[PDB]
Amino acid sequence: KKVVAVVKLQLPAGKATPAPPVGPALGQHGANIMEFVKAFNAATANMGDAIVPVEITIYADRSFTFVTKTPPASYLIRKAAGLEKGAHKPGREKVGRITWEQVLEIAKQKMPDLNTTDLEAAARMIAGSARSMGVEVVG
Amino acid sequence: MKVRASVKRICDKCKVIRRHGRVYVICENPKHKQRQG
Amino acid sequence: SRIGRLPIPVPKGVSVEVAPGRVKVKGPKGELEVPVSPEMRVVVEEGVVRVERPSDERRHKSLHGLTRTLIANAVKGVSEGYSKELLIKGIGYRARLVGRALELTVGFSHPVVVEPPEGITFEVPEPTRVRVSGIDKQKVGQVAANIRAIRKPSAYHEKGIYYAGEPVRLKPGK
Amino acid sequence: KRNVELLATLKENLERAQGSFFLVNYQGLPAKETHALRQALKQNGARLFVAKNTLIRLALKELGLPELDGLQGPSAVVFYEDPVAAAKTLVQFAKSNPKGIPQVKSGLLQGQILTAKDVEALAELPTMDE
Amino acid sequence: MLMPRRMKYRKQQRGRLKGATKGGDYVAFGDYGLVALEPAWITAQQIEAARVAMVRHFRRGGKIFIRIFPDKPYTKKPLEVRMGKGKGNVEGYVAVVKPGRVMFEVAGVTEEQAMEALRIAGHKLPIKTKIVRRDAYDEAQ
Amino acid sequence: MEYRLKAYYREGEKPSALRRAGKLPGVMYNRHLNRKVYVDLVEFDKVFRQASIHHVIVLELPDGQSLPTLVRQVNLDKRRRRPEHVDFFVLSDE
Amino acid sequence: YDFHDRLKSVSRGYASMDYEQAGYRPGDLVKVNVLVHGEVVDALTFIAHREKAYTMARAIVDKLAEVIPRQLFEVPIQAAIGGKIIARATVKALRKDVLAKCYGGDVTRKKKLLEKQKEGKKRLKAIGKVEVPQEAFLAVLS
RNA sequence: AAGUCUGGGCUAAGUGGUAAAGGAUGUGGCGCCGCGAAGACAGCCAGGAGGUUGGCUUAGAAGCAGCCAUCCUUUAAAGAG
Ligand SMILES: [Mg+2]
Ligand SMILES: [Mg+2]
Ligand SMILES: [Mg+2]
Ligand SMILES: [Mg+2]
Ligand SMILES: [Mg+2]
Ligand SMILES: [Mg+2]
Ligand SMILES: [Mg+2]
Ligand SMILES: [Mg+2]
Ligand SMILES: [Mg+2]
Ligand SMILES: [Mg+2]
Ligand SMILES: [Mg+2]
Ligand SMILES: [Mg+2]
Ligand SMILES: [Mg+2]
Ligand SMILES: [Mg+2]
Ligand SMILES: [Mg+2]
Ligand SMILES: [Zn+2]
Repeated sequence: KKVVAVVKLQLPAGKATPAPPVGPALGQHGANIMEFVKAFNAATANMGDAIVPVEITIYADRSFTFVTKTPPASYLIRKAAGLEKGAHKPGREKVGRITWEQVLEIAKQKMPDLNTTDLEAAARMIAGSARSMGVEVVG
Repeated sequence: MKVRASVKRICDKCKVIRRHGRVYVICENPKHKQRQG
Repeated sequence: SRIGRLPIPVPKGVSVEVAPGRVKVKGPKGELEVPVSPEMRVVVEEGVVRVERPSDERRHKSLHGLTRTLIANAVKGVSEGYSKELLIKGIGYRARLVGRALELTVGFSHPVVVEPPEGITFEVPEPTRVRVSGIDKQKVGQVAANIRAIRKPSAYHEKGIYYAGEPVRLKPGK
Repeated sequence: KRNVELLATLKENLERAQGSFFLVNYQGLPAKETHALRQALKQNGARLFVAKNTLIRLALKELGLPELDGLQGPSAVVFYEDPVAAAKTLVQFAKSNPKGIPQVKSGLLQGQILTAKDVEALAELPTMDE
Repeated sequence: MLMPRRMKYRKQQRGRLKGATKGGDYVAFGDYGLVALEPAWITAQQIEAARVAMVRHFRRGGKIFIRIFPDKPYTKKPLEVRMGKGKGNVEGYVAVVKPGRVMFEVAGVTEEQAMEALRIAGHKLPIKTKIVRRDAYDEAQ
Repeated sequence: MEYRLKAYYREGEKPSALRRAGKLPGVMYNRHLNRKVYVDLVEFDKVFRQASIHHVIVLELPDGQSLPTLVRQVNLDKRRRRPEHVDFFVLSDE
Repeated sequence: YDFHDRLKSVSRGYASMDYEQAGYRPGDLVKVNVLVHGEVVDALTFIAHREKAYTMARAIVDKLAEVIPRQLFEVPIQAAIGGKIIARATVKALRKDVLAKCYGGDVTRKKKLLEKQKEGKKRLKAIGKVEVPQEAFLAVLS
């Protein structure tokens, strides 16, 4: 019997077990804890892994309800050319490298999130996550 | 109160005023209250 | 920009009388006397009062807005009057009238009574709310502040005397 | 003086492409309720024309320097001008005037509208799609 | 801190401090400069403290031009010693600065960085100073 | 392209008197000409800070004449760091 | 010490606690040695976590400074994580005002007495075995 | 002893009538520049949102400990603050 809190947070598609913040915020709750695990780590597993939050609503008789999306543009770029950091010292650091259309696929998945249904404004989008880890756009 | 020869803004909410000849700082943070002296 | 050169709308009823060194501002709720710098010019006309400055150097611009605002404050005073409101917090603090004389029990070993000056008037509706209300704006402010000073708000607990509207801003203890 | 005549031409160009460009007061909504009217007037017409949102000072110079009747319905107050003839609207004003008259107290009220070339009216533009 | 690597003479007479500076009066290598408003023997320790202060301010980026050099040796008798028995020992070096002289210049640095580094650096010197920005007048010199 | 500037002939006037009245003493010259001259400082400083010594300044004389010039030399008051004197070099067709 | 008190105070009293032993475990721990005047005081050897030990050593070194018997020579107080000192304090240096009757004016006569004293402090510094009083141990170990 | 002389101006500190770095919308006077019928400046009234917790670091670091990068549609606008 907990109130009707509007559950905006920030969680990850995969990293999913009742260690904080799974507990503090979802204290005002009563839901099946290992469901953001279960359904979310499975049905949106085609892309890979990584971070996507989750929007639940609690109702007093212990009711859950949640929807989610896509691992972060900084993951969909870690499979790209083999990164698991950035390049520490970019702005000149050209570790991994991608083509103007090997960075046209990556918005096939995060397309429904911005406002750009144009994969040009959604290309330079995910290709902006490039620079803040240093992977280039060739010629 | 901070009584000094050089009184100045410490944070941007600080405000600099003149009071009885001496230069003053007043602010919503009492630590920043200064009069010249 | 510029307050002083704004003309003072003077309603029918209140009236402004220019004398040496001050202007008399009389109205529905009483009388107020406004000291005015001798080298300023107060012009009283058909339903409007205006103040004009001799020079537009800096001491004159400063006396300019001062005068016009002080007169407008007196127009509003003898017209609507002024009040401030005081909030009492704390698990035992109370106010009551016997006078009209404010009697405060705010945690001392004695209760402290405040005698109001001429005008002013005290109203204690609720026992945790006090009202200062006269036609003199600066001495409603003054006596309002006098009352709060008896027991300023606590840095650590919502305790003491508060301006209505005054934010409670606590800092942590242990 | 200076770099928003690059916006007088912008509100002269995308106004020289119409005849039924209406005006609303797009302000009081958040940013969730912002992309609401933004994508639902890009989905009740063509292209991507909900409102252009430009200065009532310069929107009055455009409707004045291109003759366009001078849509003197109400240029004061926040004014975003729903370019209804830069999309394909008609009864798409209802797509707006009801979706605004639902979420929040008086969502996206209107004030001026040019019917093809002649001036529409105030409440005679909310009923012009009812 | 700076001192000459070798000297023809160890001790030299005090001299006068008259006139505007003879040269070094225009920004010559950087974008901004700090110029002296009063004459003084600026000591090496002072120069070093001004340099470091601006360095610290440019922790990543920047060029610092030090355009005054302490070549004048500074003499002091030992303490508690009567007058006479010869000229004191060299205990340091100073640079003679007359008004108008450009003492430090910074480049490769935003305007705000430049006028803040020079402002601190002034606070380290015994003289009033003025911060200046490379002019057409420097270019003409 | 090139910049304008009003210049005026001076004679016996104290350079310092001129200078006291906001006017910068100068000399215009080339292989054919030498004239003592004075321009307004604030006027001049406006033009020089962009013309410098690379762009033709054209001097507007009170006899109507309009000479193309290059600033060949500016002498700085070391103490005040303001211009004291200006050489205007008159150009021709060689 | 410390915890229960702070459990109670940050929680206006409503926090409870219970525990049971639950074994042993590896810790990143350092041995901190305390030497006074170069000699290691075993009585004050302790052991802490490298995140904290400096702040621990930065503390004892200074409390020991305030209670050690001021000598005829300046006494160093130090803490070392094995062969490397990390925190230093110094006791005075009780001295004689050797210049007390020196209203001559001649600096050579002050130097003569000052040299001799400087030489003697060296000598008393080198062979000077300071012992920590049992009153100091109690003062540091409260 | 001799003008409370005349005309204009500055100063408000008893400065005058005992001093410096520095502080500073004291106040008078000359100039210049940026921005202001794309209405500026100050107040209030909207909004100030997305990729994205940017990458690393780290117990945690999500604009906002330290780090290097500082890049996009939505956009009237909205910094990897
Ligand atoms: Mg300071
Ligand atoms: Mg304030
Ligand atoms: Mg010296
Ligand atoms: Mg000397
Ligand atoms: Mg001598
Ligand atoms: Mg000497
Ligand atoms: Mg200095
Ligand atoms: Mg100038
Ligand atoms: Mg004696
Ligand atoms: Mg007499
Ligand atoms: Mg007289
Ligand atoms: Mg007069
Ligand atoms: Mg005096
Ligand atoms: Mg005095
Ligand atoms: Mg001043
Ligand atoms: Zn402050």
